[PDB]
Amino acid sequence: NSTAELEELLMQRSLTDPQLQAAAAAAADFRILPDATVIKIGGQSVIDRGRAAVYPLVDEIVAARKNHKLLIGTGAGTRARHLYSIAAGLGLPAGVLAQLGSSVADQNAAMLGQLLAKHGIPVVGGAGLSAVPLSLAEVNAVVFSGMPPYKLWMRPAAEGVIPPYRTDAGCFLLAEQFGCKQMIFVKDEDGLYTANPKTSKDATFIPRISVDEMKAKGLHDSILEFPVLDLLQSAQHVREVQVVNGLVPGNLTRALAGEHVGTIITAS
Amino acid sequence: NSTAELEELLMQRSLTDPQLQAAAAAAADFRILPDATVIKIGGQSVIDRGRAAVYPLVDEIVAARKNHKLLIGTGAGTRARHLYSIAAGLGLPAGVLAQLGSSVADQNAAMLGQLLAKHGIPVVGGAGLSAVPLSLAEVNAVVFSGMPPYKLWMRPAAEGVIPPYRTDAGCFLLAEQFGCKQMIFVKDEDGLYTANPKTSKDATFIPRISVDEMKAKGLHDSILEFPVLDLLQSAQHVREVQVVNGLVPGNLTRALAGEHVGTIITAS
Amino acid sequence: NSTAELEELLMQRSLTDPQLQAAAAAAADFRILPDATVIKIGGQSVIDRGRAAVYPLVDEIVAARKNHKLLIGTGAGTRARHLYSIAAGLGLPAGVLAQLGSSVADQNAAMLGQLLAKHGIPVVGGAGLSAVPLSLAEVNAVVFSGMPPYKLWMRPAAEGVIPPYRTDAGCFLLAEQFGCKQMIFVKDEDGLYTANPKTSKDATFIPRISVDEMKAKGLHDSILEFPVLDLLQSAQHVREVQVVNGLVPGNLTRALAGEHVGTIITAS
Amino acid sequence: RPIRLLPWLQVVKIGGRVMDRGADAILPLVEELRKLLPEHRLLILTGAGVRARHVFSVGLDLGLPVGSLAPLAASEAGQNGHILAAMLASEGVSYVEHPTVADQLAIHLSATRAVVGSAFPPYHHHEFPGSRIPPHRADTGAFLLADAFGAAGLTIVENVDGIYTADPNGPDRGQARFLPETSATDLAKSEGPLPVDRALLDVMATARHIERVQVVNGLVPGRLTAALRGEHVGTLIRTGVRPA
Amino acid sequence: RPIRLLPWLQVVKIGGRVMDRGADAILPLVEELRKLLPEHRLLILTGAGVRARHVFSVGLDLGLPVGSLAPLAASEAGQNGHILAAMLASEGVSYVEHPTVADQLAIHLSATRAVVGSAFPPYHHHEFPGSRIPPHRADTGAFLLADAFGAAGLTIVENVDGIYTADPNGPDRGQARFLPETSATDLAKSEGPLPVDRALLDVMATARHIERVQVVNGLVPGRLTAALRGEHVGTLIRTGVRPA
Amino acid sequence: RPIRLLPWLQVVKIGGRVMDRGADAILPLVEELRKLLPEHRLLILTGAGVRARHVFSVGLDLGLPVGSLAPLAASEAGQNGHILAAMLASEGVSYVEHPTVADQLAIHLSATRAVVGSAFPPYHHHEFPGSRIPPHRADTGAFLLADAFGAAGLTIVENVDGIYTADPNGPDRGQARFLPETSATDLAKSEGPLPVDRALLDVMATARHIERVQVVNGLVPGRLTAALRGEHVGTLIRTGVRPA
Ligand SMILES: Nc1ncnc2c1ncn2[C@@H]1O[C@H](COP(=O)(O)OP(=O)(O)OP(=O)(O)O)[C@@H](O)[C@H]1O
Ligand SMILES: Nc1ncnc2c1ncn2[C@@H]1O[C@H](COP(=O)(O)OP(=O)(O)OP(=O)(O)O)[C@@H](O)[C@H]1O
Ligand SMILES: Nc1ncnc2c1ncn2[C@@H]1O[C@H](COP(=O)(O)OP(=O)(O)OP(=O)(O)O)[C@@H](O)[C@H]1O
Ligand code: MOO
Ligand code: MOO
Ligand code: MOO
Ligand SMILES: [Mg+2]
Ligand SMILES: [Mg+2]
Ligand SMILES: [Mg+2]
Repeated sequence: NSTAELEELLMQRSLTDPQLQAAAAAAADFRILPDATVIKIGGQSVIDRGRAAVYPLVDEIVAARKNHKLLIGTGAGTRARHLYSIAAGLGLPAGVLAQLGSSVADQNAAMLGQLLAKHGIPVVGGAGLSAVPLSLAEVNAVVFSGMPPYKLWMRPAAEGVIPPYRTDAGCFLLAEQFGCKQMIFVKDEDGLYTANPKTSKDATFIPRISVDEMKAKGLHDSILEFPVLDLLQSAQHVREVQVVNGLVPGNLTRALAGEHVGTIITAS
Repeated sequence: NSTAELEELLMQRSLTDPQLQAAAAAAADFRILPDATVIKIGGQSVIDRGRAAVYPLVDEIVAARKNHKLLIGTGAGTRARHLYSIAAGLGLPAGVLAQLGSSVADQNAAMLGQLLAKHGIPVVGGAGLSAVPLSLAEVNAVVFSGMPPYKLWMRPAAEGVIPPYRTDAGCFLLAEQFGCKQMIFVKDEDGLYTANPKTSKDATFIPRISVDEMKAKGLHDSILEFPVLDLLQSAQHVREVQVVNGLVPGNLTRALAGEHVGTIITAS
Repeated sequence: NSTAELEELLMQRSLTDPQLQAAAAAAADFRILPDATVIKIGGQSVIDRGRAAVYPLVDEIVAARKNHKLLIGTGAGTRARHLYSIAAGLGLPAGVLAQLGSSVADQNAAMLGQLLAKHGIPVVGGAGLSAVPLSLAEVNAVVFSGMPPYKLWMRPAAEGVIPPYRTDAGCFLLAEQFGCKQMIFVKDEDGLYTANPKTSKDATFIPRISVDEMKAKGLHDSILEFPVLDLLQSAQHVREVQVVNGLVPGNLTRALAGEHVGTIITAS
Repeated sequence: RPIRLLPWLQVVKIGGRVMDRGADAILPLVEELRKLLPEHRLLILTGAGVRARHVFSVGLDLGLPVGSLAPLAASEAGQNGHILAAMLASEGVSYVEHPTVADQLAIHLSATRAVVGSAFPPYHHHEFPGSRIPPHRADTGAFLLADAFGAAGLTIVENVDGIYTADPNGPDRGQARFLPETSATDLAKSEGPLPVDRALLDVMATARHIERVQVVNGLVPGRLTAALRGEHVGTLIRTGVRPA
Repeated sequence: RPIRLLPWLQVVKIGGRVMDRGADAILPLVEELRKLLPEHRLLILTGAGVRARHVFSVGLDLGLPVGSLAPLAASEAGQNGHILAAMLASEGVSYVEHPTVADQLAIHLSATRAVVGSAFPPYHHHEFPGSRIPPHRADTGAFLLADAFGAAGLTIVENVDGIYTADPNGPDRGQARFLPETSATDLAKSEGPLPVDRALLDVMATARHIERVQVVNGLVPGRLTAALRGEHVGTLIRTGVRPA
Repeated sequence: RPIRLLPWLQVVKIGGRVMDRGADAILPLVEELRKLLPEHRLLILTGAGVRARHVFSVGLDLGLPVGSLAPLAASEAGQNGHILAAMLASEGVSYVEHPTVADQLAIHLSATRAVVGSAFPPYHHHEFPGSRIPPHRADTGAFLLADAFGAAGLTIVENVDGIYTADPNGPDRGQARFLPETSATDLAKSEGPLPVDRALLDVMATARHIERVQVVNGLVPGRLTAALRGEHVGTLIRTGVRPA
């Protein structure tokens, strides 16, 4: 493998050529924002719950940015589920539903950003490229909407018209693209259980598990979107994620301090 | 009044229902930028006058931002009056004239911003949401255009096609929306008089007056747009405004220091 | 010459009137960003060469912004030459080729900005008006694309359809418009020679020369776009430029320190 | 009075609660609109509906001001417009953004028979203070546009037959009496809920062109078609603009 | 020579001082343009006028450079375009922004008969230095577009009959003699004021398609119609492009 | 299955390597497209070509991730679209941006017979990880659009006759055998290079409407015209969507 041989393959072969793909895999690996942490604030699990849930998390965010650089993405929630139900009943395809869901995540980012504006944290449309606020100790954080940009080009699921890549996938792909050091999902449960804790009374807590172990036990589609677990196994920079309960006071602060709250999900 | 009862009314009643309107009025009150001051630099009264008027005010702005966070809006002036005269002579409606006036206020904001650029103060299209420059002690100020966004949706006046909500109203509504602590109008007269001081020789100065007292004496349409006085009586956060003479050296600096220069107009 | 006489001429005469043009020439001269330096990173000469050339210059930029405010523009390079060849073979005019070239300069600015993002330096679309990052000691630099905005309104050359005003002219006009103190072109040769050093073996180095002396010796179109030399002779604020070799370690750092590396080209 | 910019234009406002009923209500409306395309030049504007009530519930719980809630509710009206335009795409209909509606409606209606847009006006953080609920909503925005254009008419499509003396779905349905015709000034001096914004009655007082607005039940097929031909099938609201 | 992008296009530049005269001049021009719509495919571009002179007075007093004054004057040309397009909206005419003119003029002229845009070129802060007054103004921008498109012609509509040997409204009106025809090179070597940008004569020297440009009096009804048919009713400027 | 948004639409993808050949290949293609305009309603999408290979070489040398390289390669596909649209401008064809394609294609195809856009999907920094080369490229983006619209067909225009058992221009040309017909599942389980994205075979497995896609040689005049009429002149790829 050399630069001259990679360039020749890049000019003479199709991008589908296995020899070209193997040579490109040996290229150097640059991390764009290696010191940042990506956090996703749940839409249905947090923001939809109002003041009792959002106000304590705003306080944690303001206190955490003194020592941690943060990229804060927002989920969608029940308003997106209402839009999905209307559009699916009309027979509209997944690409149309993807655009409808992005507007709800934009709503939630705007509400969160107005609570953080007096602390200097802005809402951005390009978080990984918002270099100035992430570099200032006076700011050190940004808020963004978590939906992916696929719009009508959204890849549909095997069955149904619900977009398979939503706010969980959008936030994770940001963390992977910019080479961040940590990805934290903020939900309304302590973590991953052997069954749905809301509809089952004997679910057992799982502190740590790999993606392969989740699939062999029917847990592929539970606390996280099942497509994001497959993205995790293919990732280059972010090889594990953490899911914590945002309704517990200080849980986000303790997770940023390296405490093993919640569930850790590893790619391998 | 409870959250559960407000939510039920919000789902089952029309937004016009008096019972719903009364329940929404009891909600909490969050101020987005409570430490900022909104200042309007007059178009015809200041910027149209050129170097002799603008250069001393630029010096005051640079000196004031060391201790005061500022949102600086610009007026329109004589070029907007020329556009209004052309369009009104053609029979164009108020909605069309509103868009023409916004371009002149944009011109004045661009000229002011280029004089302030070397001091770090930017021109913004979203001043109350420009969280980063308002949070940095090195900046602590932004410049914006003062025209409201109504465009073709501008509500016309009772008679004529001149837009009733212009730069005075646009700047005041910003101060009200973001819960700022102070609103200062910078004009070319010491304040409010019993008559127009330019065309009357015996006008008496008025240091302080309420909106109701202004109307009972024929002063509804004088130093300020008459629609902004009605907006002041309905405001939730900004219950008084101050009008000062920007052509007097240091008048803006002394007003920001709490000195009772000019005229104070109270909602009640 | 007085303000009242200039205003009367401005209202009663055509802008082509020599009496009006002479009165406008006596107006005051305001420099918008007098402490900044504009630097152009060559497309074909630097960025097209990859890691060996770009990585050392990124290190110099990060080290230089501690003491020097920088506006960093990017060139286009070989991909723009490929687009020019395709479009010229189809008979497309210079205005169409101008838009094609801007996209390549945008590509190079995006690649450079992602290497600088972790240091707080952003990519901007309005560098001379990006007041906040240029005012913060923590940033003190921005990256922009160097192509002029002329698009279909590009003035064609006397012969051919290649746009005569490209990234050299775009970066210089920025330095002139905002009254910057220094303009440095970063290329892949030590400076200006009596002949093309790549295709001639006896070229002699020229440390300093004026535009008039360059023309009298056939050097009008060499290391710099020939239209930018004519813009230099008409400039008001930037009366000389410097061309340095970016492939030499520390050359940009030493040029910013006032060392006479490379070639200095003066307007007169 | 000012000139009429687009005198041949017909404006139709579709209530957000109509869209909330899903395919059971949207599919018959889409087929009625399809048959109306060769007959009129249409600007179709959609309201917000129940989703704006949820974002109001969250926003008020967070304490946000009225200028914060106005663009949040307008977003739900725009999403209803994208849904309706997608159902009519095979007929050449698309959703157009507010700046396009404000400056380029003439060329877009020269290319196709109808376009869809958001009925909410772009007041955003410059919304008027006073109430914690944004006053200038879908009905108000649709009338401001129609009167500024000097359009041939404005029809409001709701989920009820028209305006009653009380909420026909509320606590006092028994005393609710249908009103076939009324004036804006008579409605403005009344207390109680209405199916239209109270701010609509205020902009009707300063209107320059539109003389009447009809509110019809969109759940009854054929009533929108009849209203666009001037037939009395709902509640007629006289604006106070006098005819020549 | 390069190919002609839109060979069937006719470009008309309306001077800002014509718009400055108000309805007395705009109303007859609008009716003449209305009758021309079925005859030609038109791109109508508006100049700046007296409002740009005021912003020059303020900007020069503040000491701003020429790249600051260029977009400030272009804004007044865009406002004149919005005014003219509003008067023609009932005929399907709208104002279109510069990026739309540069990349999508073909589709917009397929939808309607004419569109309006700003005649100023988007040079902005990249304006050439030398003079404190922006050199590339409305006449220059209109010709650059027309020649780049390879349009069938360009007509300049002014408030005078054409080009004279001196300003017919200035201090030396008595010695002002009308010029029915001239070349760009002859005008360029002359000293004194002109009704067209001096930069227009420079871009005419490098033109590829446009062979002549006529300057006509827009205050005389019928002269724009005659000029678009090639009739000699004003001053003809030969660009130097040679015919086949 | 979901409804068809634009059932009368025909989508054509032009390979970037075809555009790379210059006027020798573009001029005959432009004349063939000109004659197809009265016959079909066309969305023409262009690929990237060799310029994306150079930006990959620079970007990989700098170590940039796959989400950085995806928009850099998409830029070259957009430039190819601007070039192709300029050659068709005299026929009323223009380039349209991605948000316009996603939300307003219906109105733009009501105004004119065809538009040009970029075939790359707007995945940008949200591109999937795994390979250092962006997987969702021009073929994948064109099929996602065509299937989401429910279009009447999708035709891929390449610089070879179709799909072979090996690269007909590579090291093993001697053993390359032409494949007149194949299925997406058969191609997906094969190893070796293809003239189409491997991600195209994955989105074909979840498609809802498009039943077949033909790959034809754009360097042979008449084959694009024949493919749009359903004639078998290249390689037919069966997607797995079953007919009624
Ligand atoms: N006096 C009245 N006459 C008729 N309906 C009334 C009256 N007062 C209240 N209503 C209620 O208002 C409801 C219509 O609600 P609303 O007008 O908020 O929805 P919408 O107009 O579809 O939504 P949007 O305004 O967001 O487009 C009717 O179903 C009815 O129950
Ligand atoms: N040699 C000349 N021949 C004719 N008119 C002249 C000459 N020199 C000066 N002028 C003056 O120029 C005036 C036209 O002014 P100008 O060209 O600036 O306005 P405009 O073209 O309408 O504005 P804009 O360039 O902003 O569109 C005429 O009224 C005339 O008095
Ligand atoms: N099995 C195969 N059958 C046919 N061609 C192949 C095969 N494998 C590789 N190729 C090569 O792929 C080339 C086409 O390259 P490619 O598909 O990358 O260009 P393109 O599609 O025009 O570009 P873009 O994807 O950017 O639009 C053909 O010239 C051929 O040499
Ligand atoms: O939004 Mo558009 O302006 O259909 O040509
Ligand atoms: O500006 Mo537009 O692009 O009328 O369809
Ligand atoms: O891009 Mo456009 O929306 O031709 O009217
Ligand atoms: Mg209603
Ligand atoms: Mg003129
Ligand atoms: Mg291919």
